[PDB]
Amino acid sequence: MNIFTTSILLIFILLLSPILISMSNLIKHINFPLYTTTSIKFSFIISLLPLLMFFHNNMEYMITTWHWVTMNSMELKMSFKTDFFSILFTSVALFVTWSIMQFSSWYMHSDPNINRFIKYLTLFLITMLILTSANNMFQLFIGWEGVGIMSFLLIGWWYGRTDANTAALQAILYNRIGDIGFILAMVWFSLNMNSWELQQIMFSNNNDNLIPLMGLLIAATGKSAQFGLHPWLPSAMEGPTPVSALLHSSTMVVAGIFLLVRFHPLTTNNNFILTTMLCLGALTTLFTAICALTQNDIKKIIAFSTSSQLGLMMVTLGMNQPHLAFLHICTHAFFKAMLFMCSGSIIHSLADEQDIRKMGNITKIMPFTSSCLVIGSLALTGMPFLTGFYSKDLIIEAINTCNTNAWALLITLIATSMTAMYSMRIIYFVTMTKPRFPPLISINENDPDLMNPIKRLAFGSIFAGFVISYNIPPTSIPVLTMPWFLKTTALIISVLGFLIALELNNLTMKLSMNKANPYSSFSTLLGFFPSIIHRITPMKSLNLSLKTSLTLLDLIWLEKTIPKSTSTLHTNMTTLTTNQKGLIKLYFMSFLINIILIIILYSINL
Amino acid sequence: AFCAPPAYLTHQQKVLRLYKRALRHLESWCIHRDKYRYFACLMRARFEEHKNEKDMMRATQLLREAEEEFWQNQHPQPYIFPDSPGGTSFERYECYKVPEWCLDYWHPSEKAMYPDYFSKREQWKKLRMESWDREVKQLQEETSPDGIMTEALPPARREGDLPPLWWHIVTRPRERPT
Amino acid sequence: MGAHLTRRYLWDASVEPDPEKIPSFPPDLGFPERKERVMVATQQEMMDAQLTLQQRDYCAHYLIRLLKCKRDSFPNFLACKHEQHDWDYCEHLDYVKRMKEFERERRLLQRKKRRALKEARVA
Amino acid sequence: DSWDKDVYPEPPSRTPAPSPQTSLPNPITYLTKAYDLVVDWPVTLVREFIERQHAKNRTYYYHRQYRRVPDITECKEGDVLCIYEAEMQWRRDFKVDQEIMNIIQERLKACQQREGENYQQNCAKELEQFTKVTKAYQDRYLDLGAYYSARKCLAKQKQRMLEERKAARQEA
Amino acid sequence: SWDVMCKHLFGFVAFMVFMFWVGHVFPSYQPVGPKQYPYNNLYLERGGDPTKEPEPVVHYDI
Amino acid sequence: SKYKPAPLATLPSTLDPAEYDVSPETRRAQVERLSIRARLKREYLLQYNDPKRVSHIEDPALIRWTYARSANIYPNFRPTPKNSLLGAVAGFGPLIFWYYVFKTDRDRKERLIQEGKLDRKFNISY
Amino acid sequence: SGYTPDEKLRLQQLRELRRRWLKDQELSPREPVLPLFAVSHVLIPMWFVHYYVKYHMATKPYTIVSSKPRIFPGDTILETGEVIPPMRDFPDQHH
Ligand SMILES: CCCCCCCCCCCCCCCCCC(=O)OC[C@H](COP(=O)(O)OCCN)OC(=O)CCCCCCCCCCCCCCCCC
Ligand SMILES: CCCCCCCCCCCCCCCCCC(=O)OC[C@H](COP(=O)(O)OCCN)OC(=O)CCCCCCCCCCCCCCCCC
Repeated sequence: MNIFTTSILLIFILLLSPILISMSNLIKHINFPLYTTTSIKFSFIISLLPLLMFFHNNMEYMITTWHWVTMNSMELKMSFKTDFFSILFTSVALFVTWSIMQFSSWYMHSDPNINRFIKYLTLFLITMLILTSANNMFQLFIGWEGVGIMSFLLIGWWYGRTDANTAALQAILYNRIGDIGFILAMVWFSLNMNSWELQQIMFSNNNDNLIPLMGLLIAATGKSAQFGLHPWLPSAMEGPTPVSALLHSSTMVVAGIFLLVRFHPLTTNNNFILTTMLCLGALTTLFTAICALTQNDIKKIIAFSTSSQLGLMMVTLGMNQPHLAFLHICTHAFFKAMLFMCSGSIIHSLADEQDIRKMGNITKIMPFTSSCLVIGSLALTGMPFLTGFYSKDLIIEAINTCNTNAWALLITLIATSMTAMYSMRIIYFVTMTKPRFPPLISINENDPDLMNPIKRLAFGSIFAGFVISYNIPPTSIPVLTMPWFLKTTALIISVLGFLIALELNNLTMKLSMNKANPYSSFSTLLGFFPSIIHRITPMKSLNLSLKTSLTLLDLIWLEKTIPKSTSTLHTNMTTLTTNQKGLIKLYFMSFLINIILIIILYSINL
Repeated sequence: AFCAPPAYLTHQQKVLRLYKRALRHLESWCIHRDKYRYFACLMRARFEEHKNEKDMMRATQLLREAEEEFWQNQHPQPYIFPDSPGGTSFERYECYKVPEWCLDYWHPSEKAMYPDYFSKREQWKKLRMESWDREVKQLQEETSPDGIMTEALPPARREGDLPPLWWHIVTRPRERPT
Repeated sequence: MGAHLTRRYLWDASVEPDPEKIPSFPPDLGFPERKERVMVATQQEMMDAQLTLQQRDYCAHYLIRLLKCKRDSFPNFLACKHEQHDWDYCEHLDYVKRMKEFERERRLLQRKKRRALKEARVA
Repeated sequence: DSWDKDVYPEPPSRTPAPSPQTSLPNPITYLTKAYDLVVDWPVTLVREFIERQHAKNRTYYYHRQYRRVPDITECKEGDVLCIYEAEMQWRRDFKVDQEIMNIIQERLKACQQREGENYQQNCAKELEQFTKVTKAYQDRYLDLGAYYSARKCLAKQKQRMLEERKAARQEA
Repeated sequence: SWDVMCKHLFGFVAFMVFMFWVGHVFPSYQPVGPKQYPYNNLYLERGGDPTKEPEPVVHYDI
Repeated sequence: SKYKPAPLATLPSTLDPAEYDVSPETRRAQVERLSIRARLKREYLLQYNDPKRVSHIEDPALIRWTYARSANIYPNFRPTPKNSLLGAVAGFGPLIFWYYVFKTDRDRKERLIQEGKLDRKFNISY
Repeated sequence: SGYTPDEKLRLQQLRELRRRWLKDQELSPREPVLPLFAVSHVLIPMWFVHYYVKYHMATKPYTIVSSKPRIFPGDTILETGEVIPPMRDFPDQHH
């Protein structure tokens, strides 16, 4: 059905159209923000047409558009897969993007370079979708590196600020450590089984496939902020709030989760790596969640929640439940996008206050965002019959029913209670409290560009879990049979998580000094992984270059040995041979010596 | 940022600058307001007492144990304002603060528009060159006898003279270029 | 999480089953001519319905039905509800089996411990 | 001339027939009815008009056929003329024997997209061939450096023809 | 203090890693026996050799 | 707990005994150093704020830094111990380490290929 | 402390000049002297794509491959005409 193929190729052409308009002189004459917002809107509708096809018939398509090099045995070609993962994600991503660009127009209003900002956002979407629908992994690499570079360009939008520059260099470094893993997996699949195309890599099921998948797991940990190198996604919040929503919140981070689902036919074979990520996903879930409890920056708390939810997503991939992991990716995108832009509304409406400490009683001052915030908060806490509930409790009870690390099982559940706690922290401090913001009040959220997108995503946050769960193809053969406390565990832990936190928030109001526990600061400064591993490594990696590798072995030792020594050896030799009295007697005698030696040279060799 | 740094700090400015860090690091612990305003007038009490200690030695022994009490009772994420060093918007808008000596290489076409703008800019540049002599001379004639020298610069002290080394405190790129 | 673990990990595991080897004893033990499981679907039917290998359970047959009523009835994704209950039931009625088998292996292992001691007549 | 159904095979198609069981109207059928009119017909019209423009001055292009010259196996030693003609004849077949392997790389890829969830089984007509062809490509062209030459394949083989003669003799 | 930091961070890391080990030793698994797949554990469909039949693996009721 | 400065996480200004000093000698330096800075400050501030200037303010303190760091090194090199022992462990140490890392691997690989164990399956490239 | 009487005049005066600079920065009137479409970029791009997908890709071998369609028990195969046998009867009715 060409309608299907053409549609998958068409979304890319339509989104690329804003990019070249800015290359020509035409954008000055038309409005770039409005034009870009409309075309993503049309791209979402175009994406819907294949989505219905798949659902009606559940069929996939590998599209080989252009050949790039034969390179002898390994031919390289540009291929877009249209498997359930690719088209489901393509639709969810553009809806979020359509929401954010309209938010972007309101948020960055008064920025002198709005058009460039919108331009990079769509370039990000083009790389993100290429990363999504990539058959051969070389294209997956183009997407993997591609979102990394544009994140660097967009985290540090305001280049002047060194803090933004530091975060951008952070993000590239963590991504590049991840890139080493993908290169290793690529190289292993460029040798052994031989083609970077997924359709053939999957014929490596009954092989070792550990050297390679360990590489992809390493790539995922860097891209998805698992416990190892978890800090750049918190650091990424130095970016503009809309950038934080579409890339820090949904498309960029889920890329690591998406890669492993693409390669899970191979993942099911190796038991060792499955528990490895189950284990690290589990550690990141709580580690990030505990850090979020004391963080006093609204954007920071949401970002930690982005990492904690993906930690749960990592856990399901680790328990070899790929389809549900993808289901959470889609539902995760709707609500996290909402909460960020919700805080975008609060931060912009207030005098750019990004701290929960000075922000209060937004519920009465701004009901529209507060309503959106609590809708999102409950979805994050898996309120029954909301989008989180359809996918999240499936994952929870999956854990409660599988054979798993006891430590992983316990931490994931309390991680769920903490998600309720920090969710409670945000609404109590941000919304339900006496106002503490600066005295002059100038709040307006009436702008259509704020409401509309927030309104549209809110509709998605309310109904998406209903629609996606029923429509997707039956998969995974879930276990609905459980003792009732395990069946209802997700619901109860979420309930008491808020209950306990509400007790905490309530406690503070008293005139009695509590401050915080000794491990509280440990929590507030991010587990101290940032304070220690960011000051030692960059210090003992640069000291060795300047002091040891550059100046010691370079410069002096490699210049005194080869280039300089040969300089000296000769210099000294000329000094002895050319220091001559000039007297004839001396010189002549030397002629005598010569005659003698030559007489002998003949004599002995007679 | 405007005034110049004093060489050594007095006892007072060290005490009175703790009253700021302290009270401001007490409003991170006391997220609410009534709790804060309470727990803080209790802070002043601490500083209010031991105000009239005349025994310097003692005073510098209350100060040195105050700033250690504080270091161990500080909040890791203090509430630092949005636009101040260490903040969230610090130097955000600096990507738009071009340094104003760049409008001098504009093409005669660009400067063709925006006409009255450059008519006033050429006046100010006449002001700058018209006083560099009287300024530097002032800066020098008033070089106090060689000795302690601080970064403080003199005012005008005569009509028509422009308070010196002024071209970059005035003509500063605007804070929010937006 | 559960008590079963406590039995095995706390206390003694002698009589607690090892999940890795659930049918640890003779399959026929305890049953004269026990009937083996039966599959309604056809090795081909499944292969033509492209059921994921994992989903090829003894409930594969009620699944194919669901999938049928999900392709048919396309615009309406909320109407193949009876079919899902059925599949699920089939599976609940399978999970229970897998639970009955585990309990049976538990008890049988106990038989061994009882019998050993009984059979361990002093003299 | 799009493709030789036999060099790039393709299985016959079996499609379940439409069997709607809902009163609601399928949102796909309506759209297609449009695509077919506002997207296909317009294009279809142009395309034809292309091909008739082509068929007026229809031209042809052939496929050079290379006569087979003598192979290094038979080629004087030091005679740079003969060996040059014979290292090319091989470097040429180093490629013809490489696009063949490109096709098995491809024919398979399709047979695992066309048979998902069954690839483990239905698609084993080709993976048996991907080893019947890979075990051969490995046995004539693999150890060789980047300076692959017919003299070296002649030796890579003949180092092993000892083995298919020492091992055989050994079995005795 | 820096030491306090280095010790605490790594302590956490170690305790966690360890507890995860206590976990692998004592896992959590429901009272459910093994799942039963039809045919010979899908021998042929798991891509098994069509010609060589496998030792039948049978699963009985209850 | 007393804060404990490490080479990193150094002792803050407060909590630093030296800060709490009024010995007239100390104050003497603290007021002498501002002078050097004030002097240097009033040598940057009326040369950068000078109309009629096009030449490049030089910042010779940066030129003394680069010369000290790339062109005043070898003229101040004296080969001692702790410098040549450490100047050979750095150039030949890992360079010899990896050789026995790569030789052993390459030799393991070769043996296995020779004996017939390495699979080299579906590897048609190299 | 308190500003020094000679610094509350270098801030007195320089602030006065900054106020004039910012006034001068103000633009005079005229200062800037300068001297459905939806279908357009959805339909025009589309025709092209289709031209490309139905007359290059489709034509070339193995360029658009699709998972086999799903065939269930009792549903007819249009191309060949066969009717997939109905499956063995489900004996249980237990809900
Ligand atoms: C040659 C030796 C080295 C010499 C170096 C210096 C040479 C300078 C002077 C000569 C310049 C011209 C000669 C070199 C360029 C040759 C261009 C060319 O060969 O185009 C071929 C291309 C068709 O491609 P073809 O390979 O025939 O088809 C694939 C078949 N399987 O035809 C085309 O597609 C033309 C397309 C034009 C516009 C293409 C833009 C594509 C951009 C894609 C990349 C975008 C992202 C790039 C990221 C880069 C990051 C740094
Ligand atoms: C920075 C990221 C580091 C990532 C490291 C990932 C390591 C993965 C596991 C590699 C080591 C085990 C490989 C196991 C393969 C199968 C078993 C085997 O036989 O090894 C292959 C071969 C022989 O190794 P082995 O069995 O130990 O025999 C030694 C005999 N004397 O192996 C050999 O050829 C001998 C050497 C084996 C061990 C090599 C260790 C390499 C260490 C790399 C350090 C990287 C950092 C260097 C400094 C960077 C900063 C300056």
